[PDB]
Amino acid sequence: KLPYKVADIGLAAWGRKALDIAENEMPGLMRMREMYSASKPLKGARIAGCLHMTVETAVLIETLVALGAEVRWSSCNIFSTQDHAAAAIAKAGIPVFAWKGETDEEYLWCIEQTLHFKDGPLNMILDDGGDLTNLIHTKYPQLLSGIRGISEETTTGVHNLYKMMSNGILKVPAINVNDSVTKSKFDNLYGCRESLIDGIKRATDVMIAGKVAVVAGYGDVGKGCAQALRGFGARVIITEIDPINALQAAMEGYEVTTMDEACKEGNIFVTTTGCVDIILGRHFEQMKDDAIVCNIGHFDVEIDVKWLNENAVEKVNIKPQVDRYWLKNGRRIILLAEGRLVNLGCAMGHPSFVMSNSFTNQVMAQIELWTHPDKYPVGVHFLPKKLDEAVAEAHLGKLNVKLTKLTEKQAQYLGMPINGPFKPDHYRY
Amino acid sequence: KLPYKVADIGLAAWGRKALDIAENEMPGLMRMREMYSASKPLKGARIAGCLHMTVETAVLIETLVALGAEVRWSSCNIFSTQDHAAAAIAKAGIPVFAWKGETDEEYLWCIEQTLHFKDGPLNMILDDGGDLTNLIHTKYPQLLSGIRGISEETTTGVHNLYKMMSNGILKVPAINVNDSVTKSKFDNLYGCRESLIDGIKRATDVMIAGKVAVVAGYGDVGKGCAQALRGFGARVIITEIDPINALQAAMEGYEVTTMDEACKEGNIFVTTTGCVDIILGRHFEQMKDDAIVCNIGHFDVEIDVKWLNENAVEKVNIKPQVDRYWLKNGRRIILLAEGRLVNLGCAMGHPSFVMSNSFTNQVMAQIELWTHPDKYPVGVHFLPKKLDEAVAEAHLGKLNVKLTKLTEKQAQYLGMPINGPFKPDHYRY
Amino acid sequence: KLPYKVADIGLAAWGRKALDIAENEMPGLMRMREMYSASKPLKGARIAGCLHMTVETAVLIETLVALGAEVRWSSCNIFSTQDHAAAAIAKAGIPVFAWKGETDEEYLWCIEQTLHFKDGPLNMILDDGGDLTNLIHTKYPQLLSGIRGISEETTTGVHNLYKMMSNGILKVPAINVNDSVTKSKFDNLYGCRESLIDGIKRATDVMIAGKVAVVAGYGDVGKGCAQALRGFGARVIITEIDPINALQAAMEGYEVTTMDEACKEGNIFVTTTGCVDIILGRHFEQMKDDAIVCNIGHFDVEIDVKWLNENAVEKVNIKPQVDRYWLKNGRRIILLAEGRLVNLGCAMGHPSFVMSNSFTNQVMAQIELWTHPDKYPVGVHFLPKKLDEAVAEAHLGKLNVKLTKLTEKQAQYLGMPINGPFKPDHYRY
Amino acid sequence: KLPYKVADIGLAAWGRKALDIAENEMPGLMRMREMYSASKPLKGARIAGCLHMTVETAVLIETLVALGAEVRWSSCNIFSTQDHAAAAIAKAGIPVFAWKGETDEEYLWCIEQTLHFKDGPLNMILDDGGDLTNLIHTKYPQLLSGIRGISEETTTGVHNLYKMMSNGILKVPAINVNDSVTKSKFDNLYGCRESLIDGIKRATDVMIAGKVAVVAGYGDVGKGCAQALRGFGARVIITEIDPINALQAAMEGYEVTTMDEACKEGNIFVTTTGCVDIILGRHFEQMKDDAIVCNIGHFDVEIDVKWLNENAVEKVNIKPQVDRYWLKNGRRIILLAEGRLVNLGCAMGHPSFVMSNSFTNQVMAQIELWTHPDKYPVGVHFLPKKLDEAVAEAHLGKLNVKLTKLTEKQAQYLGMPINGPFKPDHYRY
Ligand SMILES: NC(=O)c1ccc[n+]([C@@H]2O[C@H](COP(=O)([O-])OP(=O)(O)OC[C@H]3O[C@@H](n4cnc5c(N)ncnc54)[C@H](O)[C@@H]3O)[C@@H](O)[C@H]2O)c1
Ligand SMILES: NC(=O)c1ccc[n+]([C@@H]2O[C@H](COP(=O)([O-])OP(=O)(O)OC[C@H]3O[C@@H](n4cnc5c(N)ncnc54)[C@H](O)[C@@H]3O)[C@@H](O)[C@H]2O)c1
Ligand SMILES: NC(=O)c1ccc[n+]([C@@H]2O[C@H](COP(=O)([O-])OP(=O)(O)OC[C@H]3O[C@@H](n4cnc5c(N)ncnc54)[C@H](O)[C@@H]3O)[C@@H](O)[C@H]2O)c1
Ligand SMILES: NC(=O)c1ccc[n+]([C@@H]2O[C@H](COP(=O)([O-])OP(=O)(O)OC[C@H]3O[C@@H](n4cnc5c(N)ncnc54)[C@H](O)[C@@H]3O)[C@@H](O)[C@H]2O)c1
Ligand SMILES: O=c1[nH]cnc2c1ncn2[C@@H]1O[C@H](CO)[C@@H](O)[C@H]1O
Ligand SMILES: O=c1[nH]cnc2c1ncn2[C@@H]1O[C@H](CO)[C@@H](O)[C@H]1O
Ligand SMILES: O=c1[nH]cnc2c1ncn2[C@@H]1O[C@H](CO)[C@@H](O)[C@H]1O
Ligand SMILES: O=c1[nH]cnc2c1ncn2[C@@H]1O[C@H](CO)[C@@H](O)[C@H]1O
Ligand code: NA
Ligand code: NA
Ligand code: NA
Ligand code: NA
Repeated sequence: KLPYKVADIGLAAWGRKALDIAENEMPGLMRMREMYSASKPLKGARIAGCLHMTVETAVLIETLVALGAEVRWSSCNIFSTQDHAAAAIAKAGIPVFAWKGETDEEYLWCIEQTLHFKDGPLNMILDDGGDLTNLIHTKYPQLLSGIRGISEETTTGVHNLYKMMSNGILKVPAINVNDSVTKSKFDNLYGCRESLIDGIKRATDVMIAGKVAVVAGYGDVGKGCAQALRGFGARVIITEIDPINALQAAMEGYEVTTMDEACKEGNIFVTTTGCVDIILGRHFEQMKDDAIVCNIGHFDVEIDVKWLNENAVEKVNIKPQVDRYWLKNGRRIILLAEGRLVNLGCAMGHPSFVMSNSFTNQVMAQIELWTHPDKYPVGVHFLPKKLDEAVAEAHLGKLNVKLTKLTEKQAQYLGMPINGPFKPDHYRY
Repeated sequence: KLPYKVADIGLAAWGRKALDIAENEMPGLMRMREMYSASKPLKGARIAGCLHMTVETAVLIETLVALGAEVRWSSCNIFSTQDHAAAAIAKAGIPVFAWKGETDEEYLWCIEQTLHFKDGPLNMILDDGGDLTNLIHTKYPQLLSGIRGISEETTTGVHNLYKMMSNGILKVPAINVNDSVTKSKFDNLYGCRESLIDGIKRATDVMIAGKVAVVAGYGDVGKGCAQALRGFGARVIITEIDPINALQAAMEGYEVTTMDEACKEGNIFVTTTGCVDIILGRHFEQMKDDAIVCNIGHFDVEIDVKWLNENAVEKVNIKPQVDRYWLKNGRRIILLAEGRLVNLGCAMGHPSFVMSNSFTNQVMAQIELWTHPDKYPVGVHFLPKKLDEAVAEAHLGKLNVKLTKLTEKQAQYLGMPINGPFKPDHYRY
Repeated sequence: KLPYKVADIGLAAWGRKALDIAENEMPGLMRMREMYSASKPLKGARIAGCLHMTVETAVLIETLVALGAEVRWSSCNIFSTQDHAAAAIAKAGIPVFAWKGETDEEYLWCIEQTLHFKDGPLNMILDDGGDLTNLIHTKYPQLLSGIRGISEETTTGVHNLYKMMSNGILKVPAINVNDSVTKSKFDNLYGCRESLIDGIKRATDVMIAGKVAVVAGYGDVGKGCAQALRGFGARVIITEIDPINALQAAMEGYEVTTMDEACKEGNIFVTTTGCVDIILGRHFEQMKDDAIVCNIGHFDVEIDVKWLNENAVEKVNIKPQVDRYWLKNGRRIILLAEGRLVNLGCAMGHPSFVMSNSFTNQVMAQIELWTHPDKYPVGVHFLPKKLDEAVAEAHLGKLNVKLTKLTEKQAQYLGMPINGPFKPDHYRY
Repeated sequence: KLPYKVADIGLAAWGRKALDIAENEMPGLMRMREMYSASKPLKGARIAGCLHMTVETAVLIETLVALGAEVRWSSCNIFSTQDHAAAAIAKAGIPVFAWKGETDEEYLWCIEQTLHFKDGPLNMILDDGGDLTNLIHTKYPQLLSGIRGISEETTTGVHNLYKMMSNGILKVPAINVNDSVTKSKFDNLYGCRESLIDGIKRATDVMIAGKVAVVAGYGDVGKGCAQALRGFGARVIITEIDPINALQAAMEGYEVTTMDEACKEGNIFVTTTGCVDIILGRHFEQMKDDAIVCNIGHFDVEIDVKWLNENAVEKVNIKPQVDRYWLKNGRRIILLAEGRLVNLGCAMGHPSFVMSNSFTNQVMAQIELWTHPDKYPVGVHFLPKKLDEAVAEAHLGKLNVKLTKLTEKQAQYLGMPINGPFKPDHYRY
């Protein structure tokens, strides 16, 4: 029935001011507007969005609409919504169901309000984390035959997509947006490099300099976190299950040990694994007084937050999403955002510039699926490298980067199109 | 007349939460309390405090008090007070006069409230920037001979103490706390390394990576700001007048040029000079669209905000302390905190750990002035190197540092006492 | 006829001392010895090697032999051979045809002496740069039917392999060793990070701090070079044809412009493109006095060295592989190793630890091709990821890295073998 | 008696090549020549020089000479002389006594040759480490009153000048050149940042990346060595006695602990303390296999080489200045340069650019002492800040730095002369 549902529509004006500033920071999305506003390649699309409802996401949403699509939106995390952002989208006349600090039930509710449009069920999915994807496959399968495609933002979501596919249970063609190079090596890496510390700082205002910081996982996210921490004068310790990642981290000058060891040394703990059971009771019990513990992976499964609730003598809320626990042993643990995504949970997520790479990849994927479905049979697909290169290209102007153009002789020497793609498929950048 | 004036005494319970956390990050101040809470060296002291009313200052104030002093407090900047810290201090029955967003009229009023104690006038000054010092020399000279001592926090205020002495204005002994090693080369350096980005990020959420950031000045504050922005992937340009500082910046891989040049290139501008007329009209008319401009030196004379107010077509307020000016060239300038301290004005200032160095120096200074008048004629003095080292030593344990101890044979060889000082008076660290 | 041909067999003892020290640095190669010395998986193999004849290569050579193979060796660069290393191999009784400062004819000669063994023609190729591969395909095709496989070390060599294959002209199955992750993200990246500056320093002893350094190309090699230069206080400028690489470099805080621009600013120039025509006459003529110019890509085609020889007023040899040119314009250019590989040309190549990753990959490839030819039809192949992970694993012990082992529950959550591989094929690390 | 003594006068033509190059990296020294070659301020000076006989010193010597001085030279370390630099200086008709690999007997002989000029005894000392100073005070006191001045290069020698004064031993005015800002905080810092790794690499070709490097001391030399090893991916542990330096290292993300602890962890050991008994038997018996041990502080008392010589089962010489000791535990220690200066002993010392700062200070000191005796009583003096800044200014242009110029209004505001000094005497930079 409702046109939207947000925390306070009164925050619309401020949101709009924030949207204005962010647009000017997001040239990938803006170029998409220049190119495709007239031709409206998305007319007919009915896109249900499940993705952190922030200022950046607002710019993506309004890009989808300018491209002719109908869009309904919900956040993919109970803490991540930026209320002023949601307000602006709602006031603009776009159905959005999102607010900071939802309950687990308000969460599923919001998502369901994205499923039905004036003209019928949804026919495109833009998902971050697999939640909207899974909800349709298991709760509303009858809607699967009317969906042309899914595009998936984050590494956990795509992981799930692969597992669905190899189990025969995926029924809609899916583009893996996470593993666009202009996503995974930008958003995951440099985004977290700037938003992790933001989140810790806003929550706790602790000094990084002189701390021991333990980062679990050294993939794209863990790389960015580690480097951000080291940059501020923290001594950074890494844990890893993958020998290749571990050698990388050792070659960069980090000590790489087990959580079972590092729990006794760290003052700050950051989980980036995307895997269950990373920081447990046995670890909490050995930590230094006032350890800070927070997770940055997509789901809050990495930290045993239940163990704290059940086993602490004392639990004091310092403020929204900041909890201080007193244990049997007389020491305290500070826990951030109840173990959910700390950058989005306790701050404002990645900054808008890098998000423009992510969101540009999303737009192209939506066009690709909507306009070229034949290209995309049931399964999980990458964007072509030429498009990947295009998104990066689109962001060079704003940083005043001058790109070298190959001469004809050069292109022939390298046996390469003068216009790219400039790399083979297996290139790792 | 008021027993205190704050924004909201209701914020006192949160404030106390914040204080409990802070104390645990501030072993220096705590060592001071466990050492002198019994003997009460500041028995009889009446300290008037003009210094940013933050959580960190709260802990400082309570240290003073537990050491027997009576204290009355105001903030030394109009935007830097933390309301919950102020409230927690007022709730504890300590007269404080401070809130975020005072007018210039209210600012002077607050400093005035600190002059008079039930038992007569102030006999001690603790100052950051020298406004309290100037006010009593300029406007209340009859109180001068009743004041035993001044301790001064910051580069600007300490510079002013030097000018006053050499002009025969200064009528009270002063201690130069800024130029303690454990202050200048820690709080100035590492403090700003963490709190500059925090201010920019909270205000604007801009991405540092890929930007050109121009840092005016490369003293202690400049070094820290530059390193911070470098660390996140900004390309940093420095301006300097001092050939030594200039050569230092160059040897660290920073381009050094003039504002005249650099204003055409920067996306972000931080002044750190302590000097007037750093960024002017001619710089502004040449800046890239949406250039972010802010100041981190003690007073707001570095950026010609006057020029923006008189010349802009339109000033749009974004949120407290964030303004977007539209210029006659069609470009926009984002100014933070009306050109006042960005870290304190837009974030939370330095974290508590580093403030513990500065504040421990502050406490020792008060003790030295009040307990040992005879040692300090009218002039500007440094704390002894012995105490300077003590401050450092007192933060070691919290970080799990194991300092080495000279053997007798080594001490003999180096010709120093086993227990310090370990460095000649001219040592630069 | 000859058993070997080296600069001076008298350098054998010193070489052996150097080999002893390096073994202890190369656990990948040593584990290969433990595992396979008894079973001799390479008995019957007749491996012709064309790869820089350094201490590290010596350890690989003796690993091949311990694994049962017959080996004959030549260097793949006229300047790269380490004479004491070649001496040790020769004195050990292994046919080696290698010495520092060969002529272009002595070079082809050496390579040809690797082709024939006591029992017949060669049947395995271990190549770095495609030279031995190409020589057989075009000069001695009659030997192609008796070769089981090729393994290729460097990015230029594999590029060529791909071009051969898609032109129908490759006739032997080839493993791409370069693009093992434990090669490309280690050897290319961290190797050059340490050997580029080594090479510049030994040649010229210049101060990096305060210089402008221009690095052409920002792939694996360019990444390592850039970071090494920046680490010493050089201001680093990057050129690139690939938008993705360019954005990476901009996001790390480097200025990215064209050579046409950078030629006027740089004091040091490093080419890492693997492409022709990077630094030309038009560039040389605009460079600062005493610019240093050197190449680190596989072939000496990147710098127009002919243009210098033809157009300089004056050419003075400072010492082996160090040339100083005086131009028409009165300024000087310093050119390193006549434009050939500077790390190997003017120093000692990558250090032995990282080379162990490279060489371990080589050994596995040789075993793979020799022992499992059916697995490898004509074409270009990667090592399986499980083997890639094995090489990294083999190096963890020596750095005292402790790797986390997945629990059963965890492995099931991630839907992954408890033992790896832990990453999908498209992962970029 | 000899007009000079060098290893080979035949190396003079290469040496001159090296000199031509060096001069171009040393604008400070050149400025000095273009300024004073006419007026000849050192007319009548007879400077005896004891300072590492390197290319850089050659340029220094020639500057002195062109300024009218007569000069006789010896090296201040047995392994640091560069034979071609020595030869080029001897060929130019300047008495020098210096070669790489002197015995202790030859070392003292060489210093002796510098005392007597055709016109009678030396009237000026230019010293690095204080051996020339000690020798004339201890053994030739009758020459004392004939000497006008001493200028002293290094921390150790300058420390000794302080001890001699405070013991009433020092009978000549001395200038403390080390503690020039443009010296200590450049040559000590950035010099070692480049020349430490060069020494290790030339000697051993070990990989820094992934190693644990232990750095004893964290003064200016320690800071530079630590940064260098960090930059290449070593994990660096610091030891310190000074709580200030210790806290600094901690705030930069380095673990700080004791040698007693750290000797069990390090792969590489650099002493920087200037102090005796840093690495002892108990450290050696606990080190990892093939630990590399070296010293970069001025004399060789930091590592107990005596212990290794008496206790090792077997010492294998590898090449000049590289020894591998076999221990009774079966492990090996690699000692560099018999525990003497590793950068100068195993490589080429600092590059010429930074030496130009130190040497320009050296020249100004000689000018000040010789031209203005009246200004300098017996004691230890600093150069004025004005000259300190001049040195810096003189290196700016070569780096294309544009220093800003205070307007009159700013200078008035800051209360300083437009042309400096820009900093109070206590400023630490
Ligand atoms: N804005 C954000 O907060 C943000 C950004 C992007 C991605 N993510 C999420 O972050 C997580 C990681 O993303 P990524 O791109 O770095 O993925 P990734 O695949 O690169 O994985 C990180 C690493 O975790 C390691 N790991 C797994 N289990 C481990 C264990 N038990 N102990 C230690 N290490 C372990 C793996 O070896 C892997 O290298 C995912 O959940 C992803 O969706 C969050
Ligand atoms: N938390 C904070 O915000 C904080 C912390 C410490 C001090 N400060 C303030 O920051 C300012 C700088 O402090 P500092 O301790 O680094 O002082 P400093 O003297 O070490 O550094 C200031 C530098 O600015 C340079 N400079 C002066 N005028 C200039 C001009 N016109 N253009 C370019 N460079 C110029 C000077 O050469 C000097 O090197 C002072 O006002 C100080 O009180 C703020
Ligand atoms: N020991 C060594 O010296 C050593 C080590 C490994 C590789 N190599 C050689 O180094 C070269 C590069 O290796 P890599 O692994 O970094 O390869 P890479 O494919 O990562 O390429 C480097 C980059 O060069 C860029 N490029 C190409 N033409 C250009 C041009 N005209 N201007 C600017 N940029 C241009 C490409 O965009 C690419 O990103 C190859 O020749 C390789 O064989 C040498
Ligand atoms: N080119 C070169 O090789 C070069 C350059 C400059 C100076 N030096 C020499 O290097 C040495 C260090 O020089 P600096 O200028 O850094 O002096 P510094 O006083 O700044 O640093 C020495 C540091 O060592 C610490 N220390 C002393 N004894 C120690 C111990 N037992 N354990 C741990 N730490 C200890 C001291 O606290 C001090 O901080 C001196 O001998 C100096 O002459 C060599
Ligand atoms: O500010 C933001 N707005 C929207 N999405 C964001 C922001 N910051 C990070 N992510 C996204 O969150 C995913 C994990 O769920 C990441 O993959 C990232 O793309
Ligand atoms: O969090 C804080 N609380 C209180 N004072 C602070 C904080 N951060 C920085 N300063 C102080 O502000 C002065 C400049 O006016 C600096 O000298 C610094 O010590
Ligand atoms: O010290 C070395 N010994 C042998 N090969 C080396 C060394 N350093 C680098 N390379 C190799 O040279 C290739 C380019 O021809 C690189 O790919 C690298 O693996
Ligand atoms: O290349 C060089 N030539 C000459 N002296 C040098 C060089 N590098 C460092 N030092 C000098 O050696 C002293 C320690 O004995 C240092 O003070 C430094 O200035
Ligand atoms: Na954001
Ligand atoms: Na704070
Ligand atoms: Na090597
Ligand atoms: Na040198």
